[PDB]
Amino acid sequence: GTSVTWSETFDGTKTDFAVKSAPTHAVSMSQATTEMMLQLGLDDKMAGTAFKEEEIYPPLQAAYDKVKVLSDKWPSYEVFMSVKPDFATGWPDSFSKRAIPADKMISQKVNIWIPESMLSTKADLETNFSDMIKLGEIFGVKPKAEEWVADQRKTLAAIQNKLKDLPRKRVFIYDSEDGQPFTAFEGYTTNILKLIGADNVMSGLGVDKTWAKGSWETVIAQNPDYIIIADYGNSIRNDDDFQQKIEKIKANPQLQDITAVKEGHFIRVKLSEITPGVRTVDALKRLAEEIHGIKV
Ligand code: NA
Ligand code: NA
Repeated sequence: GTSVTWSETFDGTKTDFAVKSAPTHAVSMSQATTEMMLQLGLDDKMAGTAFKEEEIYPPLQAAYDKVKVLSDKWPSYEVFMSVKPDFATGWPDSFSKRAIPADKMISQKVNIWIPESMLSTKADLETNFSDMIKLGEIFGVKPKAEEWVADQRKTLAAIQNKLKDLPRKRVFIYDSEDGQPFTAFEGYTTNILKLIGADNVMSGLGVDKTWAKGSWETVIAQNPDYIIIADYGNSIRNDDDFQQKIEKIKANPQLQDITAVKEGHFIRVKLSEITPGVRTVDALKRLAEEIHGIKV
């Protein structure tokens, strides 16, 4: 009988939103929110998706195939409006002037919701769980979301039980480089890796950002045990991007005495696995096995 309510702020303008029934023409502007919605079984309520970045999480591919793709990137306002949307979600940039400004959508009575896990450097795995619950509440499927969170917690506990009394490891996340490495500092990626005893060496350095350029000097000083490398390839059956980045690191004389480099501790991830979405605990299972040598 009560409304599900929330607020968002765009360009200093705060808007209050409410729904009393599930949206029926929802548009997802980002792959991460697309996966969140598909995980909750919401394809029938979806009028469109946008900006696919990598292969859809395989359990969700068949549901993904049921939803109209509006654009390979972000759709124009006209294409967006053409599906009569009533709800939109995505990363914050989806609602900026680089895409479709939120105020234009709000003019047309579209409700906009953004996962809290995507809003600040405070975000952690619990924030992602809460976001899934909230998304569930908005769409009248709270029990489905609670069932998913419950399963994630059970699996996470199984991983952590295997890790009890194993030494923690220091890690460096290598997204890419352009002279300097681009890496993760604070927020979601750092916080979820801490759950499996993997401590981001770029965290705790006073840089309040999710991602930014770092200095190799800093990485060398921190001497990580493992280097986790984001693979930006098309197929999971192809780790060419991963291997090229390994070779780029190996070929850099400045990095040759870093522990991870000497020991060949290179670990492959997709960005979708270490940023908010539905893949986190599944990815943490694999990473825990690779970093700590356990089987869970
Ligand atoms: Na509110
Ligand atoms: Na990023």
